Amino acid sequence: KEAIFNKGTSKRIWNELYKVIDSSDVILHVLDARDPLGTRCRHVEKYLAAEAPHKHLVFVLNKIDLVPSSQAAAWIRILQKDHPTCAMRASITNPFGRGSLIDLLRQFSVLHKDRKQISVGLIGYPNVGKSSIINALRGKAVAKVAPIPGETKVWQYVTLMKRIYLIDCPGIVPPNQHDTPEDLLLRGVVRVENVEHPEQYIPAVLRKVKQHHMERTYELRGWKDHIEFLEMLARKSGRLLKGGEPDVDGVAKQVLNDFMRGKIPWFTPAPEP
Amino acid sequence: PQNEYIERHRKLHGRRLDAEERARKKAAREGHKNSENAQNLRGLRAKLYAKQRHAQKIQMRKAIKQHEERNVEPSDPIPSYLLDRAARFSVPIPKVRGISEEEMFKVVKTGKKTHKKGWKRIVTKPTFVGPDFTRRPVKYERFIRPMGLRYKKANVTHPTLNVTVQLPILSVKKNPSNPLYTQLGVLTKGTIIEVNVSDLGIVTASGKIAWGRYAQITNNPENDGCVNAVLLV
Amino acid sequence: KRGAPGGKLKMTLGLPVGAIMNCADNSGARNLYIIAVKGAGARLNRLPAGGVGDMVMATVKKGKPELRKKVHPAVIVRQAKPWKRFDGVFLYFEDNAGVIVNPKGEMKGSAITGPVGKEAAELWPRIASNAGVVM
Amino acid sequence: SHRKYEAPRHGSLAFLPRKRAARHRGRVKSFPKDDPKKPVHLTAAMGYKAGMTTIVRDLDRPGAKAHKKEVVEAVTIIDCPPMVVVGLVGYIETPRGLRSLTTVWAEHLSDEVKRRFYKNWYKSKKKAFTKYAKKYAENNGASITRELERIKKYCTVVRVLAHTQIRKTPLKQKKAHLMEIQINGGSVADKVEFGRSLFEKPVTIDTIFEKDEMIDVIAVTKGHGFVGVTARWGTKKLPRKTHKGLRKVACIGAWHPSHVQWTVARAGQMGYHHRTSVNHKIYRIGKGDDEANASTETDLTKKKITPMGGFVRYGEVNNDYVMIKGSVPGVKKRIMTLRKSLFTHTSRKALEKVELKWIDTSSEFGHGAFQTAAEKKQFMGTLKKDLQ
Amino acid sequence: EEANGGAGVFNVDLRKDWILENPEWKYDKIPEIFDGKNVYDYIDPDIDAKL
Amino acid sequence: TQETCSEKFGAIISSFPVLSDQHPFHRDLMNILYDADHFKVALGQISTAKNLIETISRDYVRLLKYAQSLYQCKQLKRAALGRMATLIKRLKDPLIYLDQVR
Amino acid sequence: AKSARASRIKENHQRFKKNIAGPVEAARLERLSAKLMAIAQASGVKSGKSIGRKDSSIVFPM
RNA sequence: UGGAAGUCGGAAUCCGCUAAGGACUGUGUAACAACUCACCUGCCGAAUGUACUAGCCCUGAAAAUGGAUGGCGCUCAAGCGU
RNA sequence: ACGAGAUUCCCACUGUCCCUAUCUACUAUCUAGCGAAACCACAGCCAAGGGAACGGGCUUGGCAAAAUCAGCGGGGAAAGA
RNA sequence: GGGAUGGCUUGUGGCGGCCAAGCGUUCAUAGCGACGUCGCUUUGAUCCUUCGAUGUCGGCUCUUCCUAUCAUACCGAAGCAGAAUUCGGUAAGCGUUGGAUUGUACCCACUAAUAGGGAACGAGCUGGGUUUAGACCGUCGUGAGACAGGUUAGUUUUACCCUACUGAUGAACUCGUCGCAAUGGUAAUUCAGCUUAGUACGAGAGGAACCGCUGAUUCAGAUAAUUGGUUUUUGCGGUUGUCCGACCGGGCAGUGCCGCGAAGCUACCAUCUGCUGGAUAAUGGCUGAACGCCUCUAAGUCAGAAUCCAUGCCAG
Ligand SMILES: Nc1nc2c(ncn2[C@@H]2O[C@H](COP(=O)(O)OP(=O)(O)OP(=O)(O)O)[C@@H](O)[C@H]2O)c(=O)[nH]1
Ligand SMILES: [Mg+2]
Ligand SMILES: [Mg+2]
Repeated sequence: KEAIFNKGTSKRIWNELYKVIDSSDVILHVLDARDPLGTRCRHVEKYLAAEAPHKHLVFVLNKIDLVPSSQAAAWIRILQKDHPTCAMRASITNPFGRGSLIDLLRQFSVLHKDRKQISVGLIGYPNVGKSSIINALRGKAVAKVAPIPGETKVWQYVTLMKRIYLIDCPGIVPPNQHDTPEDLLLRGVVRVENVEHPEQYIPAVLRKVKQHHMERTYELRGWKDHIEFLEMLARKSGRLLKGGEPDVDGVAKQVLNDFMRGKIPWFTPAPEP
Repeated sequence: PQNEYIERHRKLHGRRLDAEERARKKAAREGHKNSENAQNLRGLRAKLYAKQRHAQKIQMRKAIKQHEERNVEPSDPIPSYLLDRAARFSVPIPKVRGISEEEMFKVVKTGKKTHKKGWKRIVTKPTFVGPDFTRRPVKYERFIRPMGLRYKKANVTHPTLNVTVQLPILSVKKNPSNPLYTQLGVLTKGTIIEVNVSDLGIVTASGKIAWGRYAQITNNPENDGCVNAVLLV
Repeated sequence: KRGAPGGKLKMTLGLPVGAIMNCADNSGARNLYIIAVKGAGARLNRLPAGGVGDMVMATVKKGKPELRKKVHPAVIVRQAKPWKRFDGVFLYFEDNAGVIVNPKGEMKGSAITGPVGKEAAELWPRIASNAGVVM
Repeated sequence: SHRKYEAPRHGSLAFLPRKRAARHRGRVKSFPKDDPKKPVHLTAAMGYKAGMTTIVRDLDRPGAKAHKKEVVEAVTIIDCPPMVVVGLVGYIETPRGLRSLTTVWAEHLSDEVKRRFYKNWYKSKKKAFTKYAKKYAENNGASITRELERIKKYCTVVRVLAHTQIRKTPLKQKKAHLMEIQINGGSVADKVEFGRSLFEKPVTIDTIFEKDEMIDVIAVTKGHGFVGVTARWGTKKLPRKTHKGLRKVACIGAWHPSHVQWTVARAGQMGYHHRTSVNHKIYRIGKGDDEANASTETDLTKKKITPMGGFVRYGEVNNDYVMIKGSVPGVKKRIMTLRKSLFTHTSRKALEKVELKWIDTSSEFGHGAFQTAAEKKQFMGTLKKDLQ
Repeated sequence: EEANGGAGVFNVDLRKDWILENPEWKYDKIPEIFDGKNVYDYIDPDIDAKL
Repeated sequence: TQETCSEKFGAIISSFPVLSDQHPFHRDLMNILYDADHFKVALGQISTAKNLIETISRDYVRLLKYAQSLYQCKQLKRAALGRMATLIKRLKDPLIYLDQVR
Repeated sequence: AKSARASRIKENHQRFKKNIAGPVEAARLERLSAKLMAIAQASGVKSGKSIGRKDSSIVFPM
């Protein structure tokens, strides 16, 4: 197994995580709306429930513009059965849920008014939108944001108010014996250029995404499998190597980057009650 | 092969023709071999051999004493209900070694220039940070109490019951070296701590459960990796 | 046995670690990237290398997806580097090619395309039985 | 701290110093030990390295891969004109070692061996051994008899003085090569009588060595001049644009003592070293009188060992020659010392019998594919100059 | 081979089971090269009539 | 020290047969020869000692990160090794039992 | 692997030298000695029978 | 206890004949058997055994260029005590 | 869109490397002529001891033979250090 | 202007209570205490508890040393049947690799094995700690600016001196030829296959070893018959532009470019070669006292490791 799939489990990253947890009063656990139970860190939830029960855990479901609204509301219901949750679209220009999140942090500040200030630390997987949420709450691009994972490598304080501080954290991946490299890559842990043999994960993308969405997005139809789909896309887009050979690897990398960056619409449906 | 096959081979064929004689000769040379090992082994092997032979000699002479005597208390008389029983309200360790402020705190240098700023002090001894503790923001924390040096329980022993229970710590009452060390909650030798004594079944004269009691640290946690305490009963 | 062919005379090793050679059999693979050579000694900075008849550890870079996740034992049957035999003959093939086998030497495939080397055919009896041309 | 990745030494400490040899002719450091119940025999000889060629050998090596098959092997040709014995040296045993006691020379010495005692033979009066030749005449060789009886009475090691017949070689050198060859076997009186009977007589290579025997070759290697560490010791080249040179050793020292050690590779002389290589099999002792001495019992072409156009930078071999399997230290035109093996051999290869089937006589001045001029003329046909 | 040295020492005689017209031709050295040509190329049973 | 202890404990655990994966004849034959409760308790105590050794080593390495002198480092190392030796000494009976089983 | 300077390897080599290569070297040496013998054969003071004197130091000069 | 006879285990460990012999010190058997030890007697022939104390000597922990009672060298000392 | 801005990857490509080899010119080399500078307490082989964990001079040993040439970077020396 | 702990250390925890050989102690009968022991620190689970860089390490080339031995050699013990081993002993002679990962030390494979350190860490080169001057973001400050920090780009540049080392000459003894060997160095290493033998051993599955034979890994020393490489052989031929009016024969494009190319040099990219006596350590013994048994040791003595010393080998 490649070390690129072992990325996100480093001792430095988890020392950063526990530093943010020890410094923070309110833990904003950021979830991806396309996979909320997939991006949920029950490892950190167990640690917070066992060792530091005084800290308040709040779910923030980001990227709700990539999922249908009814599915997003169902996910909010499922998560609000457990913890106080908010809906969020982390954009500097056009945010959603920013006022509700500000009001929730104001309530927690009213609870901890005896202390001089409170610290709110943001945790979650890579590329869920932690730094983007910080930027949306601040109103200014104060944290570096990029669609590739692992831009935030250290912890950073950003003052939202004179009594509220915001802490950014590097993206963490809890270790699990049931997690696969395909699941990690589809959740967005890894970078697509560094992984080997990219086209093995294309059938997983074709399973998670409806066929008509692929046909509308890439303006191609009639493929019988992922290999023929990548070959047709390569011949259409001109991704040809020396000797007229299609660049299936580069086309698969393009499709994977589109899938994690949300140019291809997909979501996980909520469980039925 | 299956089952006791070497024993069956010894039954059906025996052993080597010199086996008993060589065993007897080796047992006879054992004394010379032991003396040669005692006079010619060197280093850690020699030290371990000498300690092990000392243990064997002690066990052997105890065996001789027992076989020789196979065929054979307080000063003042007290009744059976007063046996095993024992003003100045002194603690078990009334005086310890004082700790200087370099031995307590080291200087954490911060900045980016060649000349750093050294206002941050890190506590080197173990501490009890208290209940519901959240670390101060980094721009305002002076006294760093690291996570790996935080202790929440202590091995507290009852002087009368002669049993040791692992009890939670409630607060640090007095660190004898400095009141600042008490305020920081530093666990050193001779420090009075408050422990939860709910597991010892201590009760008052009417039935109220006593769940807080003073104990004193009797070890060096920074050298031993554990907090050991004696109840002040 | 660690898969080191015994009785092989010294020949020029033309395929080091990192070489991609053709797959001469019908097992579904079409190329083999060499990651190790069986029987390679210890030397500072020296890459392990293999010749015709040498057993190597390879991975498949093009072929059936089932063979792409495992490390296969291979036997090199053709090399492009010229080498000398005991009769003074210097020879080479037009391409570097090998076949996928089990550690005991039996092939995964059922037929071999193109000729095989004399050294490979002599050292591995299944290659001789599954070869059509021996050179 | 310690070296992180273990690696052996570059080069051997057993061949230090890497300096030029003290003299051109190879020195026999050790002779085979003497068994007095053996017959008397000579243990060394000299020749001149002509070059190399190719053979095909019908191999009979049971248990080998090429058993009952044909193998192509490289061989080295040494021209061996007959050697003349002109002296007898006696050695005694002392607590300080072997000591030369007396030396008896022959009555008549050739100008070849006389040239060795002069640096300017052309300006000399050639007076060497002139007064010594008169002691064979005065008092019926009484002094010669006294020295021979002294060797018979007091000595334990007897060596003959033998010189090469260099006029029979294509070399432009007229100055011969002289060496002491130990007589092994017999008693001391037998050795003295053996030398006395061998004075002024030519000794051929076939009476000292015999086919399918492994011998030792003693010589001085090819000189290379002042050579840096990379080719002198096989050290790793430093990366491209390394400051102050990349064909160097980066650290000649990082540790105490405050010195450069004798074990550190340094630039200097490479080649021209005295080397004794052992276990070389004699494949054929060919005769100069034979006009088909490079013809086997399978190849019936009547041809000599000389290639077409001769050996490159040597000439033609017209005397008795030795064919040696493999390569030997030295260059062409160089004096070669062939010595008996010091111990009884422990390999079946020394007990093998060599059966040659073909010897390459093609030109080494190019890509020659004919073995004689007649074959080339038969292949080409008639040319313009033949009609002209 | 076990009476005469063992495996790897005994030298087998490959001309012992040859069937020839005359038995003493068994251990003859068959020529192959003569004046830069191949004898086995010129071997022909009708060579007398051809000459 | 903890790597040596963990390697030997894992060699003990991973080589002994696991009854939950055996054929019912083999499992019940091992139950007839051996009290299966005793077998599982012995191997579980081996695994528990292995994990306790790992936890003790992790805690003492974390303390050695903050130790400030060679004397304190030496005392911490001796403390960790003594706790490991105490854990191994508390396994006197299962080790003899498992060797007889082997 | 057994070393070149190993006692059992030395004993094996000695037995080989005594039993196998020895007769071959003896026969070759006898033939060569015969061939060289072929080429070789093909008052006391005034006669040299009494070996007289030829025509720092070990002791202190005194 | 399937079997357990002193010798797989648990608990007791007595009496008689005694010169003396354990409800047994080990080997051994499936269990027995058999051998052996503790103990006693016969032969012998005069001094021993145990535990400590004080001397000298060995071990009682050592790394990393080649080296140090100052060096040679010293053994009824050229070492140690007077 | 644009960029001598920072980063990752793919194809091609090759002495970057396996693992080095060879050739050319100009040096370096030698000669005729011409001809400085930096630096310099005195000098330059090591080992052990020289309480101020310093030794090239001291002590105790190893030892030790004129005059030189080409390289060399361990030590000394050498960084407008 | 002033500066830049050390005959330390190693394999076995702390606290508290019992027990006890002993040390002390008889006008006081207390107190220490070896060897031990007892309490605190999951039915082979869990994988839903990774807990703070102020202190900096890496890497290339190369040499040597230590043993605290991973492998190879020998030996002792273990249900060690065989095979594979495990524990321990003597031993540093000989080896101990190739890679991936910087969102920042562990994995994978080959192999006999991938042992641990020192000579730095009490002015060689090159990546981080790491930090002159430019610039941006984050925190703090009214501010200049500072930092909990994060990012980018960024000037030290000997050798000809002495010594050491590597090589090369050399006066004096007339010149030269052939030698001896004090001393210094020293070299080989590991694996596989055939036979033994599908044999010993084994219920079966499986499955050795000595003698003998043949190769290969790493290392070392040479060599160029052959095969590749190299081309100022400017050797021959082809070809672009220009010039000598054209052809021929040539110049220039610093070797115009291309093809082949002897010779020379070269490459595990080619080929050849690498050798034997004595004394030992751990152990296994013989005879035999100490000590009327006994004992490999005391006197005497046999064997035995890749160890030690020499020969072979290089210098002289
Ligand atoms: N459509 C959509 N995209 C979003 C939203 N929030 C974030 N993104 C995208 O997700 C990417 C992740 O942004 P980050 O701020 O770096 O999130 P992160 O989890 O902190 O990423 P790391 O730096 O790896 O830790 C960004 O590049 C955005 O383009 C959202 O609300 N809607
Ligand atoms: Mg991101
Ligand atoms: Mg981020």
